[PDB]
Amino acid sequence: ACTKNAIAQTGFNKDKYFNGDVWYVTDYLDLEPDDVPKRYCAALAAGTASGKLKEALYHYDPKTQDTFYDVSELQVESLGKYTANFKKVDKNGNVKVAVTAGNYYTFTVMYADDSSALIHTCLHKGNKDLGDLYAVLNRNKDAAAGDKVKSAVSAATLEFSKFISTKENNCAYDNDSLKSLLTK
Ligand code: HEM
Repeated sequence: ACTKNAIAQTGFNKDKYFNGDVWYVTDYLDLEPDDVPKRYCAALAAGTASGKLKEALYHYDPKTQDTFYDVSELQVESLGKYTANFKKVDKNGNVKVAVTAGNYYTFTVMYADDSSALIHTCLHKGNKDLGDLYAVLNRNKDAAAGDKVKSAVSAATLEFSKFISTKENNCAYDNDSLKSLLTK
């Protein structure tokens, strides 16, 4: 279950965040920790496509090789806080699992600048029981978390020492697919 009402960044700049580019997850914290593996790869693109607010997601378990992409149109709850109904797709946007009620995530941008961000998500998927997931993002897939984003982790009353890094997993990403999936 999720337990946090994440607070969006004061003065969040939506056009800068949703600029069509890619964000890589460098570090994550799930508050139900046995909900996700301890070794993982994830990234997203975020942008407006023909007037519609979109994200494209990529997940990869580097041990099992389990791989999936998703596309969503985000709905606005408030600035920096969204509800996203997702469809599982191949890398080319062909639908594998259609949008369905009950398959959605919330998405809150707690901090962002041009290069780094801190987000919260709460996934809802069928009858699964899932927890709060925080992720540190960077534009550069190899970037160590800087003091701006680490300060934001502290300001969220979290300990960055708790976060698990994705950097030692040899993660390789198809940026081209993420960007193109925004239109799908
Ligand atoms: C960047 C933020 C993230 C978002 C918005 C997000 C969103 C999602 C969505 C929508 C699904 C369902 C996909 C589908 O069934 O079509 C999913 C599944 C999953 N995510 Fe993420 N995720 C994110 C980051 C992560 C990270 C960093 C991890 C590892 C900690 C993770 C682990 C998982 C796992 C293991 C599943 C499979 C769940 C299941 O079906 O039981 N996610 N995520």
